[PDB]
Amino acid sequence: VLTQPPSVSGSLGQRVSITCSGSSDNIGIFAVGWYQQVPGSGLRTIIYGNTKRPSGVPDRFSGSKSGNTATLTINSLQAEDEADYFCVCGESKSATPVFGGGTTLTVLGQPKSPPSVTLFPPSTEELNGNKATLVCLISDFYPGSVTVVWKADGSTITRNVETTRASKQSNSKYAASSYLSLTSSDWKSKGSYSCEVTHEGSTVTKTVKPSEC
Amino acid sequence: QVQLQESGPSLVKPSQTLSLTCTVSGFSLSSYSVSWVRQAPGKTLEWLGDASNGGIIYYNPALKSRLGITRDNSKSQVSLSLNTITPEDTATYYCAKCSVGDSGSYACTGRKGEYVDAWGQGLLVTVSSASTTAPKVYPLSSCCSSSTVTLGCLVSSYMPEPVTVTWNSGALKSGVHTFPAVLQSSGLYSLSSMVTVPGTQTFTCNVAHPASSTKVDKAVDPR
Repeated sequence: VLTQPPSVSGSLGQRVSITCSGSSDNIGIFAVGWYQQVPGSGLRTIIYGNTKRPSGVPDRFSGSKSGNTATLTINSLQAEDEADYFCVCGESKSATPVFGGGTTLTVLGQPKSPPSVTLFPPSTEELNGNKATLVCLISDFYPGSVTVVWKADGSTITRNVETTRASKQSNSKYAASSYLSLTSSDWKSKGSYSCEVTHEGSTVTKTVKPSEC
Repeated sequence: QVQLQESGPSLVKPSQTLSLTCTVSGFSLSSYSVSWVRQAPGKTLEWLGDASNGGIIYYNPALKSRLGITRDNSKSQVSLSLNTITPEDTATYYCAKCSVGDSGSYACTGRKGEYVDAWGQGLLVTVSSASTTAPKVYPLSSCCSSSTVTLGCLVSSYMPEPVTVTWNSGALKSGVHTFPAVLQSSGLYSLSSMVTVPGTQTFTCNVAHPASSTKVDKAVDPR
């Protein structure tokens, strides 16, 4: 697998770049291409063979490669360029193509906004069924990416966490939610749980304590 | 106008066989290779295989024992079957048309040659063992600290989408924020709706689930 940053921001009319990184087994030897996936829509081939644009792709898109890295460069950024961008490369060892994880590009079009976080503990009614679901609701953030970290008594929790992708709100900011699904015994077996939502380096955290609810 | 369209079941049970068909238009199928790619709910792209215009079918070796890909030139269709599925096969499935010419691209087949120049719409297929299931509705409250209490309802464990949520039969609209659903590892969806309000007012969420012909009203106590 190749590595590209999860997200990037740019300004209208100006230049942004997205770099994809691998090893001398893929990017050093073989050609790299770039796909554009526009929100709630399909894939579009932007670049093939390191530098080439298929017919109909505007020339403000360009590709390049140096060493074990490849780069998609977009000049004169337009709103329509907001998309997820994926690199693709050949692999010497394997037979398949390999892909980067995708870089989500935001073209800044409204004020940046931190997320509001509400964390709900499990209900008594749910605890009566011996199940406990903590609900973390995240709203009003812009740009539309956050990362969610769950903690119990200070330790990071990964299992039985389901987090949605961000989705556009009707006021053009973004929302998401995250669910921690436990049994009632698990829930009672910790002193405190926290939902920690980070957005552009700043983390917003909410906490619930079983002893208090 | 070059065009590719995936079709097949959008909901499949584990251990069954996922079968998709790709129907193409605006080009001569027999003249071009067609690849299958899939994208998991949050993850990256995974190449499945290619039905090359020479008659050779290339498979992702990690999935070869589960994959089948065939070509039907006389119907302008390429097909994919995937057996012994598990929830890990939930993904949006794409067929894609390759170029014709020796670039230095590996995107089409596994090997040096053509790139992908046109993408199908993509078909989201959900793998879940669950049949149609009405939701359980649980009240949500922040009773564990400001002066404006936040309430909600957890619409838990239903299938399939969608549900609709209102509060006080639609009389309460400002402050309501209903969120898109999550698909849990149980194979069922859940979503939450939240209301924030600034002393005898009561709050009831009305959850409707058309597929199971169910409507649930749950009173939420703003203690």
